[PDB]
Amino acid sequence: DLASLAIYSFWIFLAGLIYYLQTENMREGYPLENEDGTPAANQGPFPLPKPKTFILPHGRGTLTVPGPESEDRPIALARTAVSEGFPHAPTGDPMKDGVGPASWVARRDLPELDGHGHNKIKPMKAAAGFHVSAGKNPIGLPVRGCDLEIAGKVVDIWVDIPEQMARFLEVELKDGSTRLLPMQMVKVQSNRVHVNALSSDLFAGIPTIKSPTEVTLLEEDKICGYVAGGLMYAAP
Amino acid sequence: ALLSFERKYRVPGGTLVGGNLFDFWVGPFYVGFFGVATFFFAALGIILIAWSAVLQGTWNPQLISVYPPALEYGLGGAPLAKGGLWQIITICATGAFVSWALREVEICRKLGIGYHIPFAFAFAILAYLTLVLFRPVMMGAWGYAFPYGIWTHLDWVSNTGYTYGNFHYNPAHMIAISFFFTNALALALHGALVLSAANPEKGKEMRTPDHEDTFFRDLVGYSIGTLGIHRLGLLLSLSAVFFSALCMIITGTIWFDQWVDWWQWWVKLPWWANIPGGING
Amino acid sequence: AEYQNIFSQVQVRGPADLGMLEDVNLANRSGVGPFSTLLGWFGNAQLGPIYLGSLGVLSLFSGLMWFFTIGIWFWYQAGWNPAVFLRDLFFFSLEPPAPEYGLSFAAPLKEGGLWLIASFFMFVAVWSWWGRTYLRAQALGMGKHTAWAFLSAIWLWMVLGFIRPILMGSWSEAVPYGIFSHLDWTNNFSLVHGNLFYNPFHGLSIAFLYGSALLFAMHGATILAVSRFGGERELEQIADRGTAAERAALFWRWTMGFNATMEGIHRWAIWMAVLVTLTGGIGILLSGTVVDNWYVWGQNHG
Ligand code: BCL
Ligand code: BCL
Ligand code: BCL
Ligand code: BCL
Ligand SMILES: CC[C@H]1c2cc3[nH]c4c(c3C)C(=O)[C@H](C(=O)OC)c4c3nc(cc4[nH]c(cc(n2)[C@@H]1C)c(C(C)=O)c4C)[C@@H](C)[C@@H]3CCC(=O)OC/C=C(\C)CCC[C@H](C)CCC[C@H](C)CCCC(C)C
Ligand SMILES: CC[C@H]1c2cc3[nH]c4c(c3C)C(=O)[C@H](C(=O)OC)c4c3nc(cc4[nH]c(cc(n2)[C@@H]1C)c(C(C)=O)c4C)[C@@H](C)[C@@H]3CCC(=O)OC/C=C(\C)CCC[C@H](C)CCC[C@H](C)CCCC(C)C
Ligand SMILES: COC(C)(C)C/C=C/C(C)=C/C=C/C(C)=C/C=C/C(C)=C\C=C\C=C(C)\C=C\C=C(/C)CC/C=C(\C)CCC=C(C)C
Ligand SMILES: [Fe+3]
Repeated sequence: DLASLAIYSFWIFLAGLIYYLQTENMREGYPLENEDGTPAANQGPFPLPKPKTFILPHGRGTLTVPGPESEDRPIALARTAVSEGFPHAPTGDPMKDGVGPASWVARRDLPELDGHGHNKIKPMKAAAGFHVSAGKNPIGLPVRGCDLEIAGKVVDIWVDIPEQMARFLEVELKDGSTRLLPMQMVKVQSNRVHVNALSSDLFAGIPTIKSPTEVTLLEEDKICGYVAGGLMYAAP
Repeated sequence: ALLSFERKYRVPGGTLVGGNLFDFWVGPFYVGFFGVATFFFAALGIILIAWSAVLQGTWNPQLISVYPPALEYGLGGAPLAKGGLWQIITICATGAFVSWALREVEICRKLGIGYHIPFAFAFAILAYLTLVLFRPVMMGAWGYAFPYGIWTHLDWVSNTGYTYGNFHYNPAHMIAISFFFTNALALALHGALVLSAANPEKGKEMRTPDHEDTFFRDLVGYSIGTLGIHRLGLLLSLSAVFFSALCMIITGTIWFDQWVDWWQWWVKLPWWANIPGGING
Repeated sequence: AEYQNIFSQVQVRGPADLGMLEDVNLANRSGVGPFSTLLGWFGNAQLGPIYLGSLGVLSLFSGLMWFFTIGIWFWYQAGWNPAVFLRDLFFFSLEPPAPEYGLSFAAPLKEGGLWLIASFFMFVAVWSWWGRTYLRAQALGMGKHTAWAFLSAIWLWMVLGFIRPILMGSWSEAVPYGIFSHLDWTNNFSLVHGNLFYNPFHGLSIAFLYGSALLFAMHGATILAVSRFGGERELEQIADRGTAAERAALFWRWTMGFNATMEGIHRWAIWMAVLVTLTGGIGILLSGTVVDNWYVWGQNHG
């Protein structure tokens, strides 16, 4: 009968769909490797999918996945066991080197652009029309670290133009230079900004940006990675 | 056994218990102390369901079913052959769920991310405990809990619901269905949006989040935003389950009559409680 | 306490955004609406503009007519008594024509005619809106994903009040317009077909409904878990993978030994949701036409 036919046909379909879904999710990170960087023996039941290409806007070129997977950077880590499956220890300074929770990716060293081709993120002092419309304005507040010591003061807010969002807080340090702090990692209070992931002595170590009126995807990743990493390594 | 970009993340640290005794992986799985605990509870619990299969006299997955103690046992312990096995398994079930949650917290501390995931999971655990623990204790017997069986647990849903007429009238049930119905709509949209922008018409350049916001404004006059839609999704979900737990914590305790009758408070409001004509006059 | 990012700590506002242009007929866009500080704590504060145009106005008009038509009937029944109308708002109901009338448009108003009228409007209201979500994507040059997903919802809707009633032979098998009213219809439908829990498509639909809640709970929590590395900027993370996509994928791989990609998870998402009404529509279409009692059917598959 139809009912019995329809329900079997459905399971066949569902089997094909899960096959399509799983392979689509293999466009990044594959093939699997051994802890030494070499291709693993067992790659699993599903095969890599036929490559697809994205045409990036604003003349940024194209992208094709799956494709050549390379960290394009040195990983300061070493084995702690003679067998597979154990922790890899930081050979130097985890914060400085950028491994573990403080890891970053080698994203393009260009800024994200909006629909018209203009930098997506900009400090407010350079964003025409933008202002703080609700909540406590942080500009001018002193910044405290997880060690309860003051590390600086906020001098500006970096905002997302097309999505009208505060993404970064620009902070001035004791030596007169600035740094960026992820909006999502700070706690704005009545008379101060609290940064629990970093202690006063680690703010200078935050990676800096080259241009003073724009951040690149690569710089954002280094900045964010570094600050999140403080949650584990800054405990001391 | 590793994703191309995985090694840099596999560092020591983040564990809540045992220091580094269980700080290692098995294939793609992270272990941890709680990794071992959930294995303990799960095997034990599985074994017990197998011993329940023998006593019942069947190996058919569609027939096997572990029942809770009969009401005559109240909240006390009962013989394995009749409710004991169910009580023990529920402890193992509970032990495996919580352990899984805490294992997530550890994976969380190692990766340096937020705790949103284990937090969201805890709401499902709360729903489970409401049906096999909180409600039963408030009613006075393990007998009100649900059985563990593919079809026998559906019967329970059907018989429990009908014990109060049409369960559709449970007011917290109505709210809860709204969040479930809405969460799905929101998921279909979010998914379709992100995909129509990343996979535009053949030959065209990859659209931007601006096109995503423009598309929705043109359509319904408002866009919640890339960050807003993820906050919304988390919320609709946890809300659907929070009200589910609620519609049931109040059924059999503070209200035990027909749910449809509960609606008379509204119609009996003095002002119109007697005016003629209509449906209730 | 560390910031969780459910509500913004600070709102920032700039000039109203008139959105992208592409091939959109700018002559059809209204003007920016006001800015909502209330909404801005959770997401975008900008209301409007909106794009109307032919199809847009046809639906909105057709839609209100379906709405008013019903409301006329509610008042009739409430005897034009405002207090009554309110007391029994959830109880009123516009029922379809009786079995006798079959599938003709001859039944009298007070016997099913108004229903047929109200339906006709809702039928125009919905289909024109569908064309609207297709056209609005075309103008901007985006994929038609939203339109196709929405079709799946129309499917179940179409099956409940149009396709099944026809195949059955009378507008009688359709659903009534009323709050409590359509709840009873639903409960009934189940009883008359020997318990829907025995319908396999019903149980599948539920799996996907529960699955949709699990997934969005999973997906949303994750993006907020890695929003500290710019994770919500999903489109650019697809074109140029960052730590957000890596930690997001590794969290789940370490948890359940398998994972998704920034683009992939959205394919899981659109399908988990879409299948709810896809599987549902089928289960309902076969009820009463091919299978009379699902219990009996579950005994002998045929
Ligand atoms: C799937 C099987 C059944 C069915 C079973 C159920 C069940 C079971 C329940 C509902 C419920 C609802 N159903 Mg139904 N429903 C069916 C088909 C439909 C169709 C249709 C075109 O086929 C429609 C429009 C609806 C619509 C609705 C909503 C009125 C209500 C859910 C809220 C929600 O989240 O909506 C999703 C939509 C949005 C988020 C957008 C629009 C929001 C609307 C306008 C809000 C209306 C609020 C209402 C007027 C409250 C006033 C309160 C005052 C104090 C008086 N159903 C089919 C036939 N429906 C729930 C309920 O509470 O009912 C009373 C409920 O428990
Ligand atoms: C005929 C019977 C009644 C009825 C009786 C009931 C009853 C009785 C109950 C519900 C409940 C619910 N009903 Mg009802 N319901 C009816 C009709 C409807 C209709 C409709 C359109 O007609 C709808 C949409 C709903 C919708 C709903 C949901 C809102 C809600 C269940 C979701 C939930 O709580 O999840 C919560 C999630 C969980 C419980 C799962 C938790 C998962 C756990 C923690 C992990 C498990 C892991 C697993 C073992 C691991 C496997 C590992 C392997 C390696 C794979 N009902 C009819 C009228 N309904 C339930 C509720 O509110 O419950 C609180 C409930 O008890
Ligand atoms: C929420 C209110 C009721 C209830 C009402 C219903 C109703 C109504 C229906 C189901 C259905 C299902 N329910 Mg239930 N169910 C309840 C509580 C539970 C609990 C629990 C630990 O409390 C579990 C594990 C389940 C599990 C299940 C699935 C077997 C099946 C749904 C598939 C699905 O996609 O689910 C969502 C989850 C996913 C998509 C994730 C994948 C996980 C899979 C499904 C887990 C399978 C576990 C396996 C059966 C247990 C193995 C144990 C061994 C020891 C390893 N239910 C409560 C008591 N359930 C449906 C069905 O078709 O039943 C025959 C159905 O129609
Ligand atoms: C006592 C009654 C029976 C029962 C009878 C039925 C019946 C009968 C049906 C379902 C259906 C469903 N049931 Mg049930 N169900 C029962 C118990 C349960 C339980 C439980 C835990 O006990 C659960 C989880 C469910 C779950 C479900 C869903 C999976 C499914 C509906 C999907 C959906 O999203 O519809 C909601 C989505 C729609 C209706 C889509 C259409 C929407 C249209 C296009 C939009 C119109 C918009 C309007 C014009 C706009 C207004 C907007 C303005 C801005 C205001 N049922 C009991 C046992 N169930 C449905 C199904 O598909 O079954 C196979 C169905 O017909
Ligand atoms: C906001 C609540 C929503 C939600 C969220 C949610 N679920 C989650 C998470 C989150 C955030 C996870 O992180 C976790 C996960 O890792 O997912 C991949 C999970 C998860 N949600 C799951 C299931 C699930 N979630 C459901 C629902 C929901 N999950 C809600 C809609 C449902 C429904 C609707 O029924 C189910 C079945 C699991 C697949 C997974 C957690 C897996 C886990 O904890 O595994 C270790 C535990 C075992 C191996 C336990 C075995 C225990 C016993 C020995 C045997 C079984 C006893 C049980 C009582 C039998 C029941 C039989 C039935 C037939 C009645
Ligand atoms: C997988 C299937 C799921 C799904 C998907 C889905 N729904 C969708 C889409 C998708 C993919 C859309 O693209 C479409 C949409 O555009 O959403 C924003 C939509 C949509 N899903 C909707 C509803 C809906 N979806 C539901 C369900 C589901 N949708 C499933 C869970 C349900 C349930 C649970 O029953 C409902 C009620 C609509 C809101 C919307 C399509 C809008 C439409 O068809 O409109 C016709 C227009 C009218 C009826 C206009 C009049 C409305 C009222 C009578 C008046 C009040 C409001 C008005 C704005 C007031 C004006 C006042 C003046 C003074 C200004
Ligand atoms: C305050 O007073 C005013 C005047 C402002 C208005 C008040 C209005 C009110 C209070 C309205 C209340 C209405 C409500 C609560 C409506 C609820 C509807 C519900 C809950 C469910 C709807 C179910 C309907 C579905 C299943 C309908 C599907 C219909 C179709 C698939 C179309 C059917 C098509 C037909 C009959 C043929 C049309 C002709 C063609 C083109 C083939
Ligand atoms: Fe997303």
